[PDB]
Order: sequence, then structure tokens, then C-alpha cells
Amino acid sequence: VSMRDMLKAGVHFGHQTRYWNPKMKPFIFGARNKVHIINLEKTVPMFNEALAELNKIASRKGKILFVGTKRAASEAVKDAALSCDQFFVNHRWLGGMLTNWKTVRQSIKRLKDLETQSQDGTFDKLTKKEALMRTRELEKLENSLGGIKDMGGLPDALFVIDADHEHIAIKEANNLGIPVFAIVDTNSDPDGVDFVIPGNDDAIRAVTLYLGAVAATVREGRSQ
Amino acid sequence: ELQEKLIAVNRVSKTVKGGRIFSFTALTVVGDGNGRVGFGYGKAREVPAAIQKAMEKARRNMINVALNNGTLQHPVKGVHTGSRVFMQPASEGTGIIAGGAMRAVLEVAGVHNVLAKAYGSTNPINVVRATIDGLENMNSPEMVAAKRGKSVEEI
Amino acid sequence: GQKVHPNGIRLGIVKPWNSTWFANTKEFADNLDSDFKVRQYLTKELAKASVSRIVIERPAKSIRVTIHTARPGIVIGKKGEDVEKLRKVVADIAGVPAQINIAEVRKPELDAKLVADSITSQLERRVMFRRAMKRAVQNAMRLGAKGIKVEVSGRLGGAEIARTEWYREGRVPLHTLRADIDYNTSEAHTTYGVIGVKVWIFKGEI
RNA sequence: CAGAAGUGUGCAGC
RNA sequence: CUGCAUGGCUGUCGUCAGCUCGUGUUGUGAAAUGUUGGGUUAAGUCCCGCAACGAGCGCAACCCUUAUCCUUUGUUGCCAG
RNA sequence: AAGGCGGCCCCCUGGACGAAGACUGACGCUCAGGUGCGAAAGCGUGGGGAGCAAACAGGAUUAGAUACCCUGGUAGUCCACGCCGUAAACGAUGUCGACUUGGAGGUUGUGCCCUUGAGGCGUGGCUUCCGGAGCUAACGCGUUAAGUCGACCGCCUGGGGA
RNA sequence: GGCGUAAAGCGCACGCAGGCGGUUUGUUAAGUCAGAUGUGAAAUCCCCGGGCUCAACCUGGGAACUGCAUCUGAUACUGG
Ligand SMILES: [K+]
Ligand SMILES: [K+]
Ligand SMILES: [K+]
Ligand SMILES: [K+]
Ligand SMILES: [K+]
Ligand SMILES: [K+]
Ligand SMILES: [K+]
Ligand SMILES: [K+]
Ligand SMILES: [Mg+2]
Ligand SMILES: [Mg+2]
Ligand SMILES: [Mg+2]
Ligand SMILES: [Mg+2]
Ligand SMILES: [Mg+2]
Ligand SMILES: [Mg+2]
Ligand SMILES: [Mg+2]
Ligand SMILES: [Mg+2]
Ligand SMILES: [Mg+2]
Ligand SMILES: [Mg+2]
Ligand SMILES: [Mg+2]
Ligand SMILES: [Mg+2]
Ligand SMILES: [Mg+2]
Ligand SMILES: [Mg+2]
Ligand SMILES: [Mg+2]
Ligand SMILES: [Mg+2]
Ligand SMILES: [Mg+2]
Ligand SMILES: [Mg+2]
Ligand SMILES: [Mg+2]
Ligand SMILES: [Mg+2]
Ligand SMILES: [Mg+2]
Ligand SMILES: [Mg+2]
Ligand SMILES: [Mg+2]
Ligand SMILES: [Mg+2]
Ligand SMILES: [Mg+2]
Ligand SMILES: [Mg+2]
Ligand SMILES: [Zn+2]
Repeated sequence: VSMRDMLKAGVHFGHQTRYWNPKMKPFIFGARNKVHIINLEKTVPMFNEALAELNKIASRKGKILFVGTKRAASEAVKDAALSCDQFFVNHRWLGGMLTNWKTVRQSIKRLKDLETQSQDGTFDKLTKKEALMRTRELEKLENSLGGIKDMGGLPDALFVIDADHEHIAIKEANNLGIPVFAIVDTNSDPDGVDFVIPGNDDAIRAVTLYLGAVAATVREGRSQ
Repeated sequence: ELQEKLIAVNRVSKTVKGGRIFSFTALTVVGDGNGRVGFGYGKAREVPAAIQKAMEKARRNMINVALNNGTLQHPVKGVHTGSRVFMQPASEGTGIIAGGAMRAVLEVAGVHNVLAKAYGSTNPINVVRATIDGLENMNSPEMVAAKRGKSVEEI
Repeated sequence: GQKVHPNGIRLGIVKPWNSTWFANTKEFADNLDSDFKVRQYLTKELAKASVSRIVIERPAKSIRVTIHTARPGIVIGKKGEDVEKLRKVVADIAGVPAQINIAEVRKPELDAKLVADSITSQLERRVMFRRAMKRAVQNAMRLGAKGIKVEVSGRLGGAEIARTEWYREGRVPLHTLRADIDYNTSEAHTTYGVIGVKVWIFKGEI
């Protein structure tokens, strides 16, 4: 990746000065039309370092969890996560999805057994009302958990799209001591993040660039 | 490995439309000796359930303290809420001169020789907080030297 | 408030009657009386043989009694020498000739009557009631009950004022008529008076 | 628009 | 004699829609959240949202009776031809 | 300064703040005792008296109603000159000085920029509301601190009695 | 150790005595620091040892007597 790629993606656009967080001050180049501009020549080396450590843990065969919740970003998140065989949460983050893993695993095994009886179990044996309600259960379980259904345990690292929106996941990962990689925007607080990646968290093309570089590095490390 | 202590049991209560519900709380500490300790506060409707929750909480939430061959590196002042705790290292064979709530913590930490005094509120929970805070602030010659860049011959 | 007795509400739905015979109004009361007498006798006799249940059937102007017990060899006696005494005394009480059959309760820990009697005996042994209750619940659950609850009532531990204490594990749907809720009650005669023990065990629906 | 008062004293649930 | 030493049984708020627990999280703590919010229902009934995720006792259903039909048997019941 | 100050005009008069310099050269801060100012009610002497209204009278309401409500009504409220010296006289927060992430507004100076405006960017004074670290028993405070410090003064030591 | 709400900021201000004092150079040596000398009665109190059949008691030596005073030096800080 190069600064021209990031400029093409518009990652330098921060938020309005009204909503800035002073902790981000070191990563700000300045303002234009009272909008903050993110310093790209700081971003680039930090992002390279983040990718280097991601590659390190990928070569350890570690399991990556991608996290985003945002209308358009969720689909690119899913696509990239599957593209590197890694796990994802792209709908609502459940409170306690990791710190309460010992519970949520029950809902995952429920999803598995519900799918197995749905497809192989000859689900048509049920009454129409029961079949309907159990299919709606299946739908909701899919939406909430399908991206981690096979994770089998805690992830080795979280990659996060918005440290201010997904702060719950960051705080849970800190509680568990798992390293957090996150895109951090001028309104976010970085202190929960181990590998801050300062940049716009809203432009779909910026998200595409970030997820692309991440998934490329993951595939690289997996191929070892 | 771990030594465990039960410091306190207290019966709290919730009022409800029908009357009073009584619940038990238990404060416990655990430690390896050798300067690792943690405390756990549990709640249940039964005393042994409260104690088991306290122990499970106290096996995580556990911190390291740089003990000086079984005493403190230097005197320390710890504070939490209303509880102020003074602790001072002591010569060998002094033993633990402390109150019960502090004696439990210092025993499971393995600090054989200490002088300690509680001031203000002796409330066991906040006393344990203040003692852990103090032990967590205590620092040792090697990392003081590392901070200041001197050799430890500076001692 | 009060609850319906969980066995009686399920009679004919999922629970059978413990007596089965047809009688006209003339002999009905005498049958019921002699059944009561034989039940009372057998309960007083076998008090340590872990008799769970007594079924009385009156075929062909005869009585036959089936005894369900978790300790069959004690009831049968060596070479069967004891059932002879039981059947003779039962023939004396009922007047009609008597037959006795014995059946094993394989897992007494899943029998509400035997669990209730166990807790009662332990209470009379001055065991701590908390331990008796916990042991009962844990054993029932580990042996595969779909659920259990137990209750003990009155002057527990010699306390000056009575209490009720109850403990529950698993699922216990008393309003579900399909539920085969086994239920029983027993009473411990401590030096302080009567302690009442109630046990409910759920073994699945239908 | 009107509508006042409620004798003393206790005990379990660790 | 003591229901103010008890068991069992029963009334009542009330057939009212409520009452709790595990794990997680927040608070020095008693505790809180869940169980609150927008709609909806006879109903903590159901759907969306949400640091909560699940579960239990309740609601509902299973049970009896009544309102329609069909098969089978047809006396001590019935009488279309 | 606080108590406080509200139609318009004139006379006398105090303080604050901003820009640019010039000047003196530690002349400063706090303050026991002391001195001054100090809402309303109240007091003295002389005026004025519309409205309002303690006291008081009558009518109601009520078990009663020395009240609440209604009809009246005196001191007082206003003016001049004295006295009194207290208030939830409150930010329930002593005066002075330094340091420490921000955001949105009000009011009043001033600099620069095509001044093009109902415009952009800087720099002072005072003031309102959120909130970060930190502090606090908690509530909360939060560059106008209840944060980190220094100087001086006033005050507290269980509830009643008081 | 405290003073927003638990007891506690005078209603506000001025100001004498008092407490406190930006920065630089020189000088003094009052405060401060160092050294020496005298004094600080014995007993009592601590330490090391003796004697009573042990102990309590008695007793040898030491330390201490946290101080006071007078000389001779230092001048960073404070005061002049
Ligand atoms: K009773
Ligand atoms: K909980
Ligand atoms: K003027
Ligand atoms: K004064
Ligand atoms: K009037
Ligand atoms: K009245
Ligand atoms: K008048
Ligand atoms: K007193
Ligand atoms: Mg105290
Ligand atoms: Mg009266
Ligand atoms: Mg009363
Ligand atoms: Mg009576
Ligand atoms: Mg409720
Ligand atoms: Mg609702
Ligand atoms: Mg329900
Ligand atoms: Mg909800
Ligand atoms: Mg006046
Ligand atoms: Mg007058
Ligand atoms: Mg007059
Ligand atoms: Mg009037
Ligand atoms: Mg006063
Ligand atoms: Mg005051
Ligand atoms: Mg604030
Ligand atoms: Mg301050
Ligand atoms: Mg007093
Ligand atoms: Mg105090
Ligand atoms: Mg008060
Ligand atoms: Mg006060
Ligand atoms: Mg004041
Ligand atoms: Mg002054
Ligand atoms: Mg003065
Ligand atoms: Mg002066
Ligand atoms: Mg000076
Ligand atoms: Mg001198
Ligand atoms: Zn953003």
C-alpha cells in the first residue's frame, strides 16, 4: 500500500472538529473547512507494522476474528473474512460474546443441531407453525452467530473497523488480554487499542482497502 | 500451591413486597506466597455458594508484588475509600504485626515480617482494597535503577 | 396458596391406581377397609426393607399383593421363608386366600417415596437437613432425573419458630398433565416434633 | 368547596 | 391447655401476571442489568432494539365436558320402508 | 466589594477593560484588635398617603376555625435626617498567586485578510452549559476546580441543655 | 485531621501590629551546619558479668544521660 492508494480511498478525511477526541491529536495533520485531516505519513508505517504482526500470528495458525457493525461495511467484512477462511461478526456484537463464551457456545451448538435437523432431519416432519417458528429461530441464530459458528474457542486477535462504535468488543478483548487491531478515527479513543491504525472508518472504499490488505496478509501467513 | 483465606461473611438484605430476602456475602483472599495475591468478593443466597464464588473470583484478579526476601522493599501508604493503611518492613523474626484483615492478605502474600496499621475505616473490603493498592505501588531496586538508568550499585 | 395433589390429578391420565378391583356398594366399603388394614400391616412390618409401593388386586374372590421394594432379598427372605409368613398373615387379615409378589425398584434414588424416607431417617439420625437435601438432589440428578425438588418444614434444627426450606434442580412442570411427576411425603418424629418432607421428581412428559 | 386520629412491648430465617 | 412450639390440610390478595436463578458486565458496597425501551396481547403473549446471553416456576397447550360430522356394534334402546 | 441597581433628560461622581508605547523600580500578599458599608422588618422627629396591607371588625367554611376564602381596614409601605446591624446576608464554597486534555454559546474591545456583506482567521476581559484526567462517602466538581501546589486569616471537635 | 450537603468560610470591604516575600552582585556570619572543650550529681532505665540453693532482690563495668554553654571553622539557604 502507498499514500496515493490511501488518498484515492479518502482515508485521510476525519470527522468534524466539533467531535474530535484530543487523544488523537498526534495523528492529525490539520484541518480543512473545519474538518480534521488524518496524517497519512503516520498511518502508513503503523499499518505496515500492524500487518507484519498480523502475518506473524497468522503463520502461527492463529484464528482471526473480523468485527464490524455498519450498514454497508458488514458485507465487505463478511466477504473478506471468508476470503481468508477467518471468522467474523458482522451484525450486532452480543454483550459477552467472548467473556461469556462458556454460555454463547450453547447457542452455537443449538444453531448447529438446528441446521442439521433442518437439512438432514427431514424438517418437513414438523407442523407448519413449528417449522415456521424454528426456521425463524434458525434465521436469527444465523444473523447473530453464523460468522463464528466454527471458531471452537476464543480468537487469537480481533480486527475492528471502528473503535468508537465497537468499543464493547475492544473492552472485552482487553479484559481477556487478546490483542486488538483497530481502525481509529478522529472521534475515537485509542487507549483500548494495541495496534492503532488511524484512518477514516466510514468510506466503503477505505474499508475495502483495509480489509483487502488484511486478508492478503492473512492468506500469505497461512500459506507460510 | 495456593493458600486460601476467608476474611469475612456478612448477611445483607433486600426488601421486597412480601418482606425481606436475606443474602450472604463472603470476602476471601488467595495467593501463592512468593508475592502473588488476589481477593474475591462473592454473593449468594447460601454461605458455601458465596464462598465458592469468592474463591473462583480470587483465582483470576491476581497480582504480583516484588517482595524483598519476605519483607517489603520500603514503607508504603495505601488508601481506598475511607481506609488508610501504613506498612513498613521489619527485621527478621518480627512476624506479622497487623490486624486480621491485613494479616490474611500479608500471610497469603508470604510477607513474613511487617509492621502495619489501619487508619480511618476498618471496613474489611476497603481495607483489603487499600492493602492491595499499597502492595501494587511498592517497587524494587532493579526497576528503580532501570527507570533512572543508574546501575544497581546506586543502592 | 394450596396446590392440587400432583398424583391424584394425574390418575388415569398417566398414573395408574394403586388398587384395582370392581365391587358393588355392598362389599365396596369392606374391600376398602381390608385393603387399608393390609397396607398398614405391611408398612409397619417392612419398615426397614425400603418398600416403595403396595398394589392390591382382588381377582376371582382372591387377593394378591404386589410389593415394590429397593431391597428385595430382605423381603423375600432366604429360600423365600419370609413370604410364607407375609402371605399367611395377609390371608388372615383379608380372610380371602392371599398371594404376594415382589418387584425390584432398581434405582431408589429416583423414587420419591424412598428419597423421602431416606431424608426422614437421616433427620431422625440428627443429620443436618441442608446436607440431607443436597445429597438427595445431587444423587437424583446424577442418576438421570429430568428434575427434582425437595422441601422440609417445621422447627428445623430445633429452631424456636418453624420454617420451610426447599431446593430445586432441573425442570419440574406441575401444571403439565403430560408430566409423569412422581411425588411423595414423609414425616420425621424428632424430639422437637414433626418435620415434614415433600419430594417431587420429574421423569419427562408422556 | 369539606374529609381529623390510629395505646405499650417483643422473638427465627448465619 | 398451648394453632404464638409443629406436620398435614384449608381460606385470601387472585386465575392477578407476575417471581426468580446461572454466567457475563457495571458499582467501594447494599445493589443494578437481563425483567427496561417502540409496537402488540387475555398474558414477562410475540416481534424489533439494547451489556447482556440463557434458563426455571408461572401464561398458553396436554385433561374433562359441550356445539358438527364419520366408522363400528344394535338390546333392555329405535321404527324409515 | 457585598447588600443591590430598570421610563426619559441634565449636573456632580467611582470603578472596569482594550491597543500602543513611555515612566517608577519589589513600592507586594494576607490580616487579630479597629474602622466603614450592609435587604426587609423595626425605632425617633417632621411630612405625604393613590394602591396594597400586619393588627382589628363582619360574612363564610368547620366538630371547632382565634386560620386558609370574601367585604372592609390601621401601623407600615413613600420622602428628609438619625438609629438598628440582622437574613437560606447562598455558589450553603475566605483572599491572593502559579500549573494542568476539550466542546457549544452569550456579551464587550481589538488586529489582519479582495473588507466585496448576512465574510474568513487571530488576540484580550467577563459570563452560561456539557464533560476528560484527577478528586470525593456518594451526590457531584471539572482551566470560573471541590484537580496539583504556596502565603495569610476565620472556624469545628457526639446529640440535647444552648 | 477537617470546613459544598455530615460540626465548621466572618454578610462584604479597608487597614495598623503580626506572618510571608520576584530577581542579581557584594558584605556580614544572627538563624543553619561542622569540629573541640566543659557541664549534664548518684540512684533508676538498657548491655555485659558477679552473689543469695534459684527468682524477686543486691552489685562491678559500659552505654545512655535525646540537653545546656563557650571557643574555632563553612556561607548553599534564610535574616541583616
Ligand atoms: K399450620
Ligand atoms: K447476575
Ligand atoms: K460614568
Ligand atoms: K475584624
Ligand atoms: K383591600
Ligand atoms: K373538621
Ligand atoms: K392606611
Ligand atoms: K454531653
Ligand atoms: Mg473512625
Ligand atoms: Mg388525639
Ligand atoms: Mg402508632
Ligand atoms: Mg382460635
Ligand atoms: Mg418484576
Ligand atoms: Mg415493552
Ligand atoms: Mg413466558
Ligand atoms: Mg430486552
Ligand atoms: Mg425599611
Ligand atoms: Mg417611620
Ligand atoms: Mg410618621
Ligand atoms: Mg384580606
Ligand atoms: Mg449570622
Ligand atoms: Mg454561610
Ligand atoms: Mg461538569
Ligand atoms: Mg483549590
Ligand atoms: Mg455537645
Ligand atoms: Mg474528622
Ligand atoms: Mg442540615
Ligand atoms: Mg453543616
Ligand atoms: Mg462569603
Ligand atoms: Mg483585603
Ligand atoms: Mg499589616
Ligand atoms: Mg505588614
Ligand atoms: Mg527572596
Ligand atoms: Mg553564627
Ligand atoms: Zn467515523
